[PDB]
Amino acid sequence: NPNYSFAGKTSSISDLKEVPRKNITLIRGLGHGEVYEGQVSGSPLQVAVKTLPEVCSEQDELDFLMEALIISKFNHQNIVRCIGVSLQSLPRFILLELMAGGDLKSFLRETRPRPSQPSSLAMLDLLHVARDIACGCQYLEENHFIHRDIAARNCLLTCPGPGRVAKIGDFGCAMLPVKWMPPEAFMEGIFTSKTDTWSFGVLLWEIFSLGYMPYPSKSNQEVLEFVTSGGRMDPPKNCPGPVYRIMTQCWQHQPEDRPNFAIILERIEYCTQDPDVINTALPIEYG
Ligand SMILES: COc1cc(Nc2nccc(N3CCC[C@H](C(=O)NCc4cccc(OC(F)(F)F)c4)C3)n2)cc(OC)c1OC
Repeated sequence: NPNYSFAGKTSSISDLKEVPRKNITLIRGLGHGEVYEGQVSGSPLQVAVKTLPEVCSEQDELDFLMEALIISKFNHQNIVRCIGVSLQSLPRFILLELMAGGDLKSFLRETRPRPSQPSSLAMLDLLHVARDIACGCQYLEENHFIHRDIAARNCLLTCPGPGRVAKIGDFGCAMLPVKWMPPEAFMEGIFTSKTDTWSFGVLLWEIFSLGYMPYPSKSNQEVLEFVTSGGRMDPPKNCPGPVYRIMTQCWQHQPEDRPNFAIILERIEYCTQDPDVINTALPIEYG
């Protein structure tokens, strides 16, 4: 049994809300450990269930246990909740807030304006997603937790239609997310909250490009050398200046020159107030 500390409080496996296996039902798959839609009884509470393969290393179990603790201590509306766990039956379950809208990247890619739906997304939708994730990032900075993989693929959406809310919902050399990392993270291997400020800038790019891979025509090592020598991505198609300027400020070479999330939020709001920003048309992808 390992312990875990966060916001000054310590907790162990035994502090997790163990839900009885008999109160949990799986309805269908979602993704590939492996995750299911399901529901919990007292009308049923609708949940996502992440499972632990019964064939797994002793390290995998420990990581699963630890992950359960880590998620359970977060208390913020823009971070996917832990409903509880079912550890005492096999296979073991972690129970999470069901996010009906899926991951942000996939969502963006399928909702890119086209001739059939020319005004499916507006700038304000993108600024609200940006805002939601920054607010979560601000929670993590306040509480001294460094995510290390703030990317579109690791953010989830409550629903697809309007009123959607986005939330940090996943943890995420060849596996390292090089395109989301600042210079000082390959160089010295050091991490601070200004790490996440950088990755957020990249997230911004992803949001305003409507789901493109960052640094389009570039491999990991190419991006490393490019970024290390002070090179940066261009503005995504139709991207307003004020929004791009937030990205370039997130990508300052000097950690100390990057804004904290309070300042990021302030600047995402200003953007949200500017009519030249919010009246800009998103590009239509030609189908
Ligand atoms: C991405 O796949 C889908 C996910 C969902 N919805 C969903 N809702 C809740 C959870 C969930 N998961 C699948 C992706 C991985 C995710 C997970 O394990 N998250 C870990 C986690 C959870 C909460 C917080 C957290 O910490 C932090 F915020 F720091 F990342 C880390 C669990 N997926 C829905 C879909 O269709 C609508 C999907 O496409 C088929």
